[PDB]
Amino acid sequence: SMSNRLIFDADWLVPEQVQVAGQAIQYYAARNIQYVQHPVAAIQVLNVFVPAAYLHGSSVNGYQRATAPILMPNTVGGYLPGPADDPQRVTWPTNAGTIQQALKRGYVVVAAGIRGRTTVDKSGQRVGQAPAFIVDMKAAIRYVKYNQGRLPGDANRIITNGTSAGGATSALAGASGNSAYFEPALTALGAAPATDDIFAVSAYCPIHNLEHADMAYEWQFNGINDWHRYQPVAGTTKNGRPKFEPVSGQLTVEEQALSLALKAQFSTYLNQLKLTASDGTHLTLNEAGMGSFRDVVRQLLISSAQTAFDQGTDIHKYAGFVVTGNQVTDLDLSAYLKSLTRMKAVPAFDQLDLTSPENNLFGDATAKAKHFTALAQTRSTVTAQLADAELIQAINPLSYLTTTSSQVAKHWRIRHGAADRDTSFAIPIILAIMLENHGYGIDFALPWDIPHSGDYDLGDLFSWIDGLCQ
Ligand SMILES: O=C(O)c1cc(O)c(O)c(O)c1
Repeated sequence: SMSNRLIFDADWLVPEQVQVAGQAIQYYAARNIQYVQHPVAAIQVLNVFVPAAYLHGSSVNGYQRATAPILMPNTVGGYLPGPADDPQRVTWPTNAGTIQQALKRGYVVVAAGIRGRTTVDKSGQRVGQAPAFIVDMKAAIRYVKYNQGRLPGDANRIITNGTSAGGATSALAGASGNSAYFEPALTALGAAPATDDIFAVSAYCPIHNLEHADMAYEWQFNGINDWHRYQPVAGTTKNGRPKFEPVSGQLTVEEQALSLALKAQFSTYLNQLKLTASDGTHLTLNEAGMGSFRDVVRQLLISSAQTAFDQGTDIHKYAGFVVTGNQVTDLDLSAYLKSLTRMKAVPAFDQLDLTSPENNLFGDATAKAKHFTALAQTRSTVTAQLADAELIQAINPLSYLTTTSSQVAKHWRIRHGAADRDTSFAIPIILAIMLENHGYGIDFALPWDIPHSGDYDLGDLFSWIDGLCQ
């Protein structure tokens, strides 16, 4: 209710500690803060964790109470609900380890709970489908910025972080600062009266640009007709993590035919983005999907391999690399992708029977799931409607670089593992190039043999943050 003034009180902070690399890290915690006045789901609370020094007038890693970066990680995966995280949390999902390391680094951490596609209200109604995830992230950001000074840390140094769907969340927050599209939703929640633009973005394998991901997936994997992914088994770990196991399949003749069309359409989509290299050349693909853009993907994988090679890693785990002397001189991309293996079938994102996480994400209070591409709606195997075009646009980070309607974070660090096949490499690469093209700071790479995952390079992430903030 409006009795919730959304005013943070440092008096709420209580002392705790956690071991990191065999040493005690002292911090203060305040949990379960209702960050909007009119929440519709119990998950909509946030936790605040502060390096202990900041409650005693001292410094950590060059930062003080007033100047410390504010890291805002999320636990969103598969566009499911992401509970408020905690350095003490052991239940799945969690990035507790990252919070612990962040505190050691001197960052204030504000970990918000975020609704997801399965979130229902007290009456069992669905209230977490798009764009709930990003509304909640923005509401938490507004809570933080509204409470500048009261909350330890610099509210002008908010850095979001997340993996996969959570990476898309982080990227979207960075791209869509103060967009008018979300104002109605935020007003309805009674979010704090403040801005929601942020300082920097960290994103691991952001699963985004969903309405073009099917074309990108087939551009990449056409010609590879076996797929290998996971399905759930009964039971969880003691900490609630769902159990999985490998299951393979083979594309049908019909899927193979559909793949070829999706692949062909990608060339036009890609070309019409008008992406450029550093020297300014238009990056493109021809009718058969070859060209300068394809060469960029290849080069990024060669760079990834060289970095691993120099560390003594055997890059011939995967096929296609040409090593001359101690230099990775070339790559047969098709061969690499074949050894890497296709994970998803066709279409990979907009499934014709509405069964994908993305389909459910684009459902609403009436329909459990929707299509979000013309192709899938046309080819639908079940009764279905297309999601609202503006909504699709609104939750795509790219939209804010290509049609200005927001304030964009100046600093971006994006990673997508060289072994990650949840989405085509073209997807994060398009984001990175578009960022660079529009003058934003972008640190991008495809780390060698890293699977679908995040937070695996914390030393480097934190050095990047410190480079921006100290
Ligand atoms: O958050 C994830 O792990 C995730 C989310 C997705 O929407 C998705 O299509 C995927 O392959 C992985």
